[PDB]
Amino acid sequence: GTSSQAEAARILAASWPQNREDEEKQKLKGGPKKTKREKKAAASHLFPFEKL
Amino acid sequence: TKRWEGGYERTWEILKEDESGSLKATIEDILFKAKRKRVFEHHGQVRLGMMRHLYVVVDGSRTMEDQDLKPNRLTCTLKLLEYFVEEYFDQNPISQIGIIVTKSKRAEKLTELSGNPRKHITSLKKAVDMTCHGEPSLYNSLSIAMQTLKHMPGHTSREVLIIFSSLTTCDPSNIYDLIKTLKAAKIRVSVIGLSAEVRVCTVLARETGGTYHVILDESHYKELLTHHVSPPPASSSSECSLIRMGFPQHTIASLSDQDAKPSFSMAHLDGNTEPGLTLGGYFCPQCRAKYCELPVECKICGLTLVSAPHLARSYHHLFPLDAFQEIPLEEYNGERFCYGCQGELKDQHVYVCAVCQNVFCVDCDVFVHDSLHCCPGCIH
Amino acid sequence: DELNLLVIVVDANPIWWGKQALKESQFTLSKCIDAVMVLGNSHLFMNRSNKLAVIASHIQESRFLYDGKYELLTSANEVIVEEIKDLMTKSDIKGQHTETLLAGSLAKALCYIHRMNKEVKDNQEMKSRILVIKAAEDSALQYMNFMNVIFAAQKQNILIDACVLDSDSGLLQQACDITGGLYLKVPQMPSLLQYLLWVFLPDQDQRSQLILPPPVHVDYRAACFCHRNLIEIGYVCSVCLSIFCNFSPICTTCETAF
Amino acid sequence: LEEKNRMLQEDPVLFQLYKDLVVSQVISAEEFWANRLATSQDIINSFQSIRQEMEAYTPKLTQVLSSSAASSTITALSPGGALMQGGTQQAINQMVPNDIQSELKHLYVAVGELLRHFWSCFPVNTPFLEEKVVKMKSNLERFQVTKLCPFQEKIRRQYLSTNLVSHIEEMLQTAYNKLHTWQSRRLMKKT
Amino acid sequence: FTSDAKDKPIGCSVAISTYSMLGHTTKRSWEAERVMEWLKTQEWGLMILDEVHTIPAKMFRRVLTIVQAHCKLGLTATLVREDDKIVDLNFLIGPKLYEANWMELQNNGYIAKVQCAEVWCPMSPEFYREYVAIKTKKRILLYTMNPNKFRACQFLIKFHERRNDKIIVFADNVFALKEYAIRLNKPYIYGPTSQGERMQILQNFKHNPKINTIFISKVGDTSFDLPEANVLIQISSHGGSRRQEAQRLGRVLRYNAFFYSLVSQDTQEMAYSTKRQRFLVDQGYSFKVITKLAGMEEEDLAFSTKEEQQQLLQKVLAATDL
Amino acid sequence: RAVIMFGVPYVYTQSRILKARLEYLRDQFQIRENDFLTFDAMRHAAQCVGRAIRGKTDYGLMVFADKRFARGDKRGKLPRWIQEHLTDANLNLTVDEGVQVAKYFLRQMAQPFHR
Ligand SMILES: [Zn+2]
Ligand SMILES: [Zn+2]
Ligand SMILES: [Zn+2]
Ligand SMILES: [Zn+2]
Ligand SMILES: [Zn+2]
Repeated sequence: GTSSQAEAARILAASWPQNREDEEKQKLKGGPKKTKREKKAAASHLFPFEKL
Repeated sequence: TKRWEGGYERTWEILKEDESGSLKATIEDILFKAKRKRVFEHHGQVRLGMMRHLYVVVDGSRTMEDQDLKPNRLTCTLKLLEYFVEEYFDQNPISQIGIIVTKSKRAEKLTELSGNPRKHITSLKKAVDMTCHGEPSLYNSLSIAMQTLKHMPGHTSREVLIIFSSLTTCDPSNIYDLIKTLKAAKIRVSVIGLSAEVRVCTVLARETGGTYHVILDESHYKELLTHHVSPPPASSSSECSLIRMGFPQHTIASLSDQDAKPSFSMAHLDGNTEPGLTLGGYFCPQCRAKYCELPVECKICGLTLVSAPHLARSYHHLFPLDAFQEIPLEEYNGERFCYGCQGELKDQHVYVCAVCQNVFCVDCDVFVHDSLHCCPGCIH
Repeated sequence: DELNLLVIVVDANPIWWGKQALKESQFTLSKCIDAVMVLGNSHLFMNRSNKLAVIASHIQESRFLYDGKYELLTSANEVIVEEIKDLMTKSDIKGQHTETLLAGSLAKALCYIHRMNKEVKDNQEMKSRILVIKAAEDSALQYMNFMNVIFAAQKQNILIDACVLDSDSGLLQQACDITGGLYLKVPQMPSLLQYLLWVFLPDQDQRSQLILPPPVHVDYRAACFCHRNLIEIGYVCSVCLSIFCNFSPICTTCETAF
Repeated sequence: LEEKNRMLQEDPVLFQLYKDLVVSQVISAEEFWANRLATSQDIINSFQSIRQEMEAYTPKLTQVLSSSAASSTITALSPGGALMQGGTQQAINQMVPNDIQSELKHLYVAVGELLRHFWSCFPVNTPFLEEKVVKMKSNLERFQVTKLCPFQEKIRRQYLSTNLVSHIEEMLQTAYNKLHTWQSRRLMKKT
Repeated sequence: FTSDAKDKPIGCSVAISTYSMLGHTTKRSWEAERVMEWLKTQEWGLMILDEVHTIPAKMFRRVLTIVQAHCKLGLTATLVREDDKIVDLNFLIGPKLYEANWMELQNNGYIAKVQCAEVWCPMSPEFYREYVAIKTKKRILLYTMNPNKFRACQFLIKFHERRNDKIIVFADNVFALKEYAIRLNKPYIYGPTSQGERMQILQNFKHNPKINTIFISKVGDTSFDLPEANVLIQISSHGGSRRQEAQRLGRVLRYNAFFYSLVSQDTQEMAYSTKRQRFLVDQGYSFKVITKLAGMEEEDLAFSTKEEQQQLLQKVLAATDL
Repeated sequence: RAVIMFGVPYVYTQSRILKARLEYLRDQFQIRENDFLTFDAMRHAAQCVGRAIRGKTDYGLMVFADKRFARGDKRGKLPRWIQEHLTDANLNLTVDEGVQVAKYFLRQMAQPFHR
């Protein structure tokens, strides 16, 4: 059901590599990017499905 | 015999040593060999040009619904046509583009022949969501193009581009008579098909002096359009071709001055949307009409309004910069500071201009021959 | 990793500055040079990696001008003062030429910027801009060279800012508009330094943050080939795109080309 | 008659233009559908004077700027100042309400059509066009008196800060000056 | 000479055949026997071997001893092999003559610059308990049929179909590939199907906009005529077969293209993927690790709820090959 | 550009003329009746389909609209210059895949070539 969908999503999308990555992001830069060069390099090195 | 069945090449034999440490100097020459990899020409092809009145004919039959090019032929065709219009107006200052759409055995003049780039792009974007019905009629589109381009001056190069998707055309009359009429009228017709080669298109292109091509994929489509972008070569001196055109100054209006008169743009008045009531814009030198875009021919007095920098951007082709004489540093008896960048001359070769006899390093010589296109010493 | 290069072109035409001195006005060439030096010192103080270049234009040629205060600034100011003294004192009027060689100074500035760009390490981007202070009248004879310089600057993405003192120059307006620079006319000459520090001091990235005066009415009058005079309506050849003031049966340029 | 009426019915803007030109006696209906179908050695003296002045040159620190000059420059560069005029027709979208705006657009279209006809007649290379240009000038004057003068009175009564009339006058004044210059040149050829 | 048409190999200039036919230890066909007798009675010039990496075999080695030739030229793309038998190839044929540099080869633009990705998926709770419970070779299906890996594969398939890229999905353990492919209702190659069906499927895969994704089960692990593709997704391949992964990567190059490898965390597949990519990192490729898929929950995917996930346990343990 | 064969063209067995020749070939030249009929049919088909290629620059498409052509005993009766161009990939393909193959062939053959 609707509750089962939410439970499965919570179990899957955040099982191992989110319980620390999300916490680090909450304790991260937060503000704007360092330079525009970093953003361009990140966009170049990111996959097409990660830029949408 | 074969070239590779002889002796094996030893490319490492080039380097040599005489003082047990001279190899560095050799690689220095390699560094000097690294530069000057260009022909000192950003284009290197046609050094002149000629005005073009190009017509783009777009098929609107059911064959445009084919999904050979994602999502369909019509969408990719219109996207590449927008790109082609932008590039064509970028590389041609005083050219004109008209758009005709063939559909249901009829031809409709989607956009009149003009030099405005924004109008054509908007028309194409509106036509993206058109309905594809019927079959194309090359005869009607060619007749309309010939009728419009018949009265154009002889010095202008009259060109018609046909994007023929469907493999069949309905001709109300014989088309070879029309082809002979076009040949007598000196009209260049080029066709870029999408499915396969058609005999009539090949005959038309061969007889009218144009080029006929068939699309392999979207990349080949873009390559063909880019090839069509380049203007045709022109004679050294053909006729008395001159055209009266103005140069509107971009005068903006400020409330600090008492000469701030708001005015509606003449071009914006013709649109369905509310015309822009801006502070100011481009004023016609003849009738003081207000316009927001350039180059746009004036609707009132018929004068053409052209931006001077666009015309001046191609002047370096008329007066190419002569190559500087490469002189070794030891053989030159003079100052060892570059005339352009004031840097110390340490390279093995120093370039000296033939007119002002000034010394330029490798970097300054490359910069002058590639971008500046004018010798700084000769300017003074 | 942010490097800013500022090249200041100083219109050092002797005739205009001599007339200004004879006017006995509150503004002289000495004050202009002092304001330029203060602006350069401020630019160097903005960041360590900032690079400064000063070029003075004259009727003859273009001269590369570059206790209790900064050591590098003390050395920098002395060199500029020595160069400007050497240029003006040894400047002898030999000929009837009066127009400023503004195009040549801009070409030298572009060459210097190109030289400096290569010496920069690949990890850093050298954002370069050119500031021009105009004192004498504009020269219509160097229209083609000036346009070529503008196009070369635009190709390498170099901002050109004009600081007109007395008479507006259409060439400077076109350079500012094409390259995206700032064009400003000084209302009060003695307040030049405040205008320079308030408008032209920030870099392009900082100009987005700040609010700046809107661009002035830029003109685009073309220069005739056989007159070298600005015109509004003229005849343009359809082959070589040359511009003529009056109709001719045959194009001179196309006849020249064979 | 029936054919002509339907054309105006399909385009109410043209019908309003037709009324403003034919009913108001500005133009006849016959002409309406016709178009539809340096110095002396003082320079050397100044050069020598500036050379002497700059021979003994010393940098200054206090003399470069003053507090009053900086304050005045900031006031000029402050928003609402001379260089930083922030109004620039601040509420022109809401000022001169759309009722005036529609009339202004109609006047612009009429002036554009009349001037397009005039400049199409220009240049006058045949004696037939000589009378056509005179008739066009008369029509322009009649339209101006009929529309702009009441428009000027309406603007003065409402005290609009925008000089909408001035731009239209500039085009008409330029056309009148061009016609007068061409007539003078024609007179010169006959002398 | 492959016992299909027998186009009179007797008296020929150029002969083409395959392994496992010249080294038969059993009774041979009458015509094939005469062809072999004729072939073993004359010298050969430039005997060319394809896929030389699998030369050091029990029966493939004697092939070079069953024919007489002057020059033996071997060609391959993946010289890496287990059992350290590549050293034997030094004297079986000859020395390694040329080794192309793949990085500079793709820098010239003649080889597609494939953006390698190693994106792993966490083990679902309904599966990790069974994975740690069993050890006697029955755990392969458990991490092979991971629901999270299934969702990742489905998302990648849908994305690259929306962007119109040809997709080849390699998947060993064809028992899992059955339910992996029929769930999405897409063509697949079991391998023991037929000759015509595979050929026609591969032929219509390229020039058909409607279908642009195929599944291969260890069949494409050799030099075939597979058409050009931009996306390759490998799931549950062999253990440490660097040759297999290099061959699969070779089917893509010809960022123009990019290929993904899906593995299950905290399983032997992680170690297998780590130990099988060393040949490619020696060749110069880098495997970016992707831990989150953007827009995974944006759309609906299979195994959304836990009910079907726990139902999958019964059908994946239903093997019971005892 | 395209030559279509709708079924294997078999001569009519009536008139008692073909059967007399079949009997004579059977009892004199030991020619199989089925083999001779297939030979005649494929000979006529190849004769009427091979006229679309006249000259090196000329190109054309040839399609057979019958599953019986896929059988080996009838493919073997085609001339050798057509066998090698008839790959085993397209021997029983449906209409849509045949259309796709024709489109691809024409698109790739519309490009210019050399001498
Ligand atoms: Zn005008
Ligand atoms: Zn230099
Ligand atoms: Zn020179
Ligand atoms: Zn002139
Ligand atoms: Zn010319």
